Amino acid sequence: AMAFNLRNRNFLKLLDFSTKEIQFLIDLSADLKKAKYAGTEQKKLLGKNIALIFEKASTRTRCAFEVAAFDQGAQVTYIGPSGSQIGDKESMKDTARVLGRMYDGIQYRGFGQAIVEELGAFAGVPVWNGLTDEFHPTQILADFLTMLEHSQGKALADIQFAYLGDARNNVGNSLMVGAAKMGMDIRLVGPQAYWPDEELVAACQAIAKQTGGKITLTENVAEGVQGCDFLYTDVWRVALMKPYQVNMNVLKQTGNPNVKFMHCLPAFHNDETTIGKQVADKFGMKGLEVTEEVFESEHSIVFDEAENRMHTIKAVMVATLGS
Amino acid sequence: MAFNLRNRNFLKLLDFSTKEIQFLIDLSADLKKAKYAGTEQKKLLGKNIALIFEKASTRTRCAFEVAAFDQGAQVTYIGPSGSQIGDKESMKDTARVLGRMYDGIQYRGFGQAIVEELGAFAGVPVWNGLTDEFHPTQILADFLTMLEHSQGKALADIQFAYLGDARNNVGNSLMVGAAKMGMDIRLVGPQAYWPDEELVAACQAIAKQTGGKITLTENVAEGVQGCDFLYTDVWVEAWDERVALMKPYQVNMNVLKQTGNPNVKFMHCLPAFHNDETTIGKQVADKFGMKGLEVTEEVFESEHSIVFDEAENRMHTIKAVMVATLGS
Amino acid sequence: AMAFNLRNRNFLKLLDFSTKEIQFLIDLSADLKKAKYAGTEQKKLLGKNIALIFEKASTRTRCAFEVAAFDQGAQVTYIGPSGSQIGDKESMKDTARVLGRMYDGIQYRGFGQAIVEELGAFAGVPVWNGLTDEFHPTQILADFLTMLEHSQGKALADIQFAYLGDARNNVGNSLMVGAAKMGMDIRLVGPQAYWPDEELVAACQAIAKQTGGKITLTENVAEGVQGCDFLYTDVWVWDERVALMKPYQVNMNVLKQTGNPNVKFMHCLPAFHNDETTIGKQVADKFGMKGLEVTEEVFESEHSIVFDEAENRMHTIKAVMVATLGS
Ligand SMILES: [Cl-]
Ligand SMILES: [Cl-]
Ligand SMILES: [Cl-]
Ligand SMILES: [Cl-]
Ligand SMILES: [Cl-]
Repeated sequence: AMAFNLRNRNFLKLLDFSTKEIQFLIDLSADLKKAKYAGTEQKKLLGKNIALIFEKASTRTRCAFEVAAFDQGAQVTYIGPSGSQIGDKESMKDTARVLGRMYDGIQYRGFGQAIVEELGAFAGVPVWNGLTDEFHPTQILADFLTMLEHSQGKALADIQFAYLGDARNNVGNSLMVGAAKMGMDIRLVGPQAYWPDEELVAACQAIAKQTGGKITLTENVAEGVQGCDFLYTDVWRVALMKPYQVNMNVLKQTGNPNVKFMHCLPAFHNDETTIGKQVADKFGMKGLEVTEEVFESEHSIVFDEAENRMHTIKAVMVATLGS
Repeated sequence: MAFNLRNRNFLKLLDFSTKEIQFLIDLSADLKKAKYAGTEQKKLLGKNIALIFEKASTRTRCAFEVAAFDQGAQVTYIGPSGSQIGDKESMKDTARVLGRMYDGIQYRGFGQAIVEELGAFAGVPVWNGLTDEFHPTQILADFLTMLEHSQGKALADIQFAYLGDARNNVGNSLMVGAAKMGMDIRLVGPQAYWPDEELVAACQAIAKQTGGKITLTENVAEGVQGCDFLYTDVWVEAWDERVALMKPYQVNMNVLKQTGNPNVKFMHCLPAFHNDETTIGKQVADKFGMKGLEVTEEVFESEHSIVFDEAENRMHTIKAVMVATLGS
Repeated sequence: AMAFNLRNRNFLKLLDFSTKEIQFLIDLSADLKKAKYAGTEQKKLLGKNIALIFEKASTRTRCAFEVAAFDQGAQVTYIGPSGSQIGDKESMKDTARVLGRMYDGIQYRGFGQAIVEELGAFAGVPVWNGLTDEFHPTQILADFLTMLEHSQGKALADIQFAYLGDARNNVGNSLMVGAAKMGMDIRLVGPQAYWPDEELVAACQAIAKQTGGKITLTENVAEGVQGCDFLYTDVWVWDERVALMKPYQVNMNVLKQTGNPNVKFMHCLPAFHNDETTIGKQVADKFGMKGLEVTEEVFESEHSIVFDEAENRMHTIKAVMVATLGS
């Protein structure tokens, strides 16, 4: 069973999982989502206590862990940012061992991947990465569940998508790893200086060879987006990035009437954010990486994607800790 | 009535009919009794609630948490963050995301327009734990408290005075509530600190229909004469002018005597500056030779004071809001 | 199997309890630990709501309270450090009376013992001290359970232990009070300026005289540790303090000076035992040392019981809550 192989695993990065393991998590996320909506959800974390360590705040990721935990019968302790990071006055080795004695599972959101890998080695319970500098694996699981729901029977391995703008960061990295694992066709469309780290690219190309996937890095929007089922962006220099804004024209360049728009959030798409009025003045634009028109269109699936953060985090905890 | 309230927001008392408000108060009394008898039935089992506090209030937060726990719900407390909603992300976007994950949302914060936006976009019940303009949960607690302490009198038969600075959420809400419930309210304070003139006019129109009365006066003796309840709240180097302006409106034993009512009771939303057991309270009182500000220790700790029953009733009335709107 | 109970009592400091009452909290902690591990735990705080007030942050104490409560069926509101300290905008008497109307029990961690005593006088519900300037009673219950688990049939009154370094603080104070109450032999081993408050020492000597306990204060390590079942230390911090405290480092040589093959090492945590912390490494490096109050070799040895001791924070807080609020 992929189920037996996932028990007691940490969830630190998608590089640590096989194609089939990732597909299992996504399929479990879909089952849990269906069960919650039907009122038939079976609690598999009943009596479990979970610690949520946020060295950097993220309300979106925190809420997704909390609600998943509550729904599954667990209780949570939220430990927010504090000015004294782990490793300042107490080693991560020591912190991990103490937390592991008290809690049944631990989430960690913070800085370097090295820190969460250390937590994962010493806690003695499942550790789950809610974001590090290098990777954002729970986001990409949500993104993949969302693509499946909006791609009308197409499997991941059949899907083409482009990520626009600054790809040299956790969400870029993870999207590229995920695409390679699952056999997808991913284009990273942005200035060459902001493509992902070349060593990660090479590792992903090798994975993609095994899966039938494709990774294209390009400065050319028209060629990057052509034929895409999804277009994805994130916040991101302005003069440099402006050509990569997702507007209706980019949508039209895909040549695909069913193209959908994704964004991990939060997004600068208008004047209503405080930055929005500033920059609509400061560079004469209404919205940055995406326009209000695209964000609020029927092409936009950003809020289904946000909701799926909870279902996919729930699957991670249920697969690894669930009883 | 119960069916009318299902899935509604609780944003301000202006959004509710007389009978709905009476229903929420009666429910609060039932839930209080059930809790004390150990017969409380959980109606929020399995529900998840988000508590957004853009400005911290431990009192309101604890009332919401305890009410939720007692009813079988779970809570996520999201406290002040240095970035107010609308900085990195619009309230429209924040609402739509929270609304996908939670079953109910409390908001405590700044302008009424913000909570109204949250209430428009969330798609689940949104409850106002305080905004600049209104504090509706406090006033439900207050009205329950009055009914418990008025010996069979109905709200429509009650007379009360609010002393001091009325130009704020609690004053606004007390005036709306009184009008909706047909009560006789006196706002007693400097004219500059009466409630907004447009709201007053709106409340006069409501009061005309309900049999209520709204009197605004600078005259303490005339304002408090015949009252069943006297209500105040805090007024405040920067505060000297406000203390001198408000000092005539201090609730002391003499004001109680001016009611002519042996049974008069004293209410305060808290926290209160009634002695020198706070840093700010002692400082400012000392600066004027006072002991206690808006109310005296003698009144606050007397048998006439019901402030702690009133504070407790915060929880029972928040519980009723959540049960009526989200309960099943 | 007791004649008394602690129902509706506060837990403010060990001085407030008799020898038998302390023993009962320790025995209950053990039973609760056993039940959790066996999956037979019965929830005695079902339906109870607890407020956790931290004026000063302690993730370790907070997590212990939260897990204990969850395991027992209770729910919790964590009120962290916030810029409004109690007594700023509102008196403690007023805060206490409001919290006591809403919650079934209240933990307080903060500043002076006087504050928590006032809370405990006015709340009308049980109040538990998670740490004040003067006392750390929950830590010492965990320490005593840990000692009993690792001492091979010996009762507290038969145990001898030494606390090394800076004893003039809550943990030193509580260890001394507890040792006195339970009839133990405690040695406080450190520079004389950092022995516990002289009035408390006198009070503890009077208690010890009634229980068969012994309290020894000494600057001499070899004499202080000789025969000890346990060696305990805590962080002592900085140049003047380090030179002063350095002779009291727990290293393998101090373990050897006990003459006891079964000696165990305890530390309330966190500990500066190596260079895997920013603060620990900077300070140790400027002074040429790998670890401060204890060495890596001791801390990671089979003599070290610090992670059992950390786990036992939870079991013992659970006992305090069950005993005083449990239904
Ligand atoms: Cl995120
Ligand atoms: Cl990843
Ligand atoms: Cl209102
Ligand atoms: Cl309030
Ligand atoms: Cl103590």
